[PDB]
Amino acid sequence: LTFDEIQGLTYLQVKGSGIANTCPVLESGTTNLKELKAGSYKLENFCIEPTSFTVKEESQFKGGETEFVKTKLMTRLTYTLDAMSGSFKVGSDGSAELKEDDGIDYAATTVQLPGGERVAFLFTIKQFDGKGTLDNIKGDFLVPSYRGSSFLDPKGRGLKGSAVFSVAKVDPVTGEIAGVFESIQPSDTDLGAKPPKDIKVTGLWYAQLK
Amino acid sequence: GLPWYRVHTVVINDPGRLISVHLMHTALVSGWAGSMALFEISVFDPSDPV
Ligand code: CLA
Ligand code: CLA
Ligand code: CLA
Ligand code: CLA
Ligand SMILES: CC1=C(/C=C/C(C)=C/C=C/C(C)=C/C=C/C=C(C)/C=C/C=C(C)/C=C/C2=C(C)CCCC2(C)C)C(C)(C)CCC1
Repeated sequence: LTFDEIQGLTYLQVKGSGIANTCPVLESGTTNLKELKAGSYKLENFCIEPTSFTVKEESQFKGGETEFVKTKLMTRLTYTLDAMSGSFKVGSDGSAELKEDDGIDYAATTVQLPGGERVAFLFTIKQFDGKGTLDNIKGDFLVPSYRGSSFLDPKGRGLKGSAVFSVAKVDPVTGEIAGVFESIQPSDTDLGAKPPKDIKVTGLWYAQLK
Repeated sequence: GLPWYRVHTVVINDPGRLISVHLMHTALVSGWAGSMALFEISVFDPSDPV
């Protein structure tokens, strides 16, 4: 659905189907790169869908080269970071300077490997600054802490990743911008007891300029 | 009074019971097959086939 097509629904209609775990699908707005004016804009509802979680399996079966492996989600429909905001400049030729400060910027999910091994990991885009021109909007984010410092271990004792945006469709009137998204972040470690694992996440995103 | 080494000679002339012990033998062989398969899975290591 689109944004108004989602907000026309009531909560009794959203509740129980999985429509809430989606970015609103953007209409035909392709290749409008000259239809971009400047300003120190902000975003209204900066939402990001993931669609595939792959894990770098460090175990060898071919040689000294390891790829990324498609896996299964484990918890339930517990993704699509919502309501993110900040300060979002559009420059002269298409230089976006996108700064994230607020909103639900984290979601903790678990994922197997084929072999029967569970790995928990955060999905965090906390405090991201992407300053690029509409193809590789690069920059780094924070992976703050998988669990708090006040966590009890079971017997009562006791970083930065890569993220690349893209822009595909542009609404010229209202500023609704879609695009594709990739990221690579480390897994959870239990404080050095287990070495981390690289995890790639691919997906789409959506934003509304203001 | 039969000796111990000819106790299965009571089913020379009882063919339904002959089929019964054919079936019991087949069940025991299949039971070994399943148990040895599960034990060999539980011991087996697929970590590096090279
Ligand atoms: C296809 C296999 C087969 C089958 C169906 C039979 C069938 C028979 N044999 Mg026989 N036999 C066989 C192979 C076979 N034999 C072989 C290979 C030998 C040579 C070693 C013999 C030597 C032999 C003698 C000398 C006699 C028979 C007799 C008999 C008859 C009665 C059996 C009885 O009550 O003994 C009951 C015997 C026992 C309860 C002892 C079992 C204890 C064994 C040794 C240990 C357990 C084995 C273990 C489970 C591993 C086996 C599994 C696998 C490797 C085979 C019966 C018709 C008797 C006969 O002619 O009737 C008068 C008799 O006197 N057999
Ligand atoms: C056309 C009919 C027919 C069929 C299909 C069979 C088939 C078989 N006979 Mg049999 N038999 C027949 C007629 C038949 N016989 C006649 C006319 C006589 C004389 C009265 C006998 C007397 C006889 C003796 C004395 C023995 C056999 C045995 C066997 C089995 C040996 C291999 C085995 O155990 O495989 C392994 C079997 C399987 C993996 C199971 C496969 C599924 C089958 C088809 C059964 C499924 C259910 C079935 C509808 C129930 C009826 C069974 C049968 C009457 C069709 C085999 C299934 C031996 C036996 O008892 O084996 C245990 C044995 O010792 N037969
Ligand atoms: C090619 C397939 C094949 C054949 C032909 C046989 C043949 C036989 N099996 Mg058998 N079996 C097989 C495969 C086979 N097995 C497989 C794959 C399994 C699963 C592991 C078994 C499990 C099995 C069990 C559990 C039993 C048999 C028994 C028997 C005997 C029944 C006939 C009898 O009572 O006469 C009389 C038979 C004899 C006098 C046997 C003499 C010949 C054997 C080979 C002696 C050598 C054994 C050796 C000394 C080690 C001793 C074993 C002990 C330490 C456990 C016969 C010799 C039964 C048995 O022992 O008979 C009472 C029995 O209880 N078998
Ligand atoms: C429903 C039927 C069925 C099916 C689909 C299977 C399937 C299987 N069994 Mg199996 N099994 C069955 C029934 C069945 N079984 C029954 C009823 C028994 C009890 C007797 C067993 C006992 C058994 C054991 C003990 C083992 C298997 C194993 C296996 C696996 C490998 C097969 C293999 O390598 O054998 C190869 C088969 C042969 C080489 C066939 C030999 C037959 C000879 C050549 C016949 C010669 C005489 C014949 C009468 C020809 C004369 C006529 C001519 C004119 C044509 C396979 C998944 C193995 C496995 O993977 O471990 C779990 C294994 O070790 N099975
Ligand atoms: C009833 C029923 C059931 C159950 C089943 C079962 C569980 C069975 C059992 C199975 C099993 C678990 C079996 C077992 C088998 C094994 C065997 C049978 C063994 C044999 C062995 C032998 C025979 C050997 C001999 C000798 C020695 C001792 C060593 C060396 C070598 C020689 C040869 C010398 C079910 C679930 C289906 C359901 C329905 C009903």
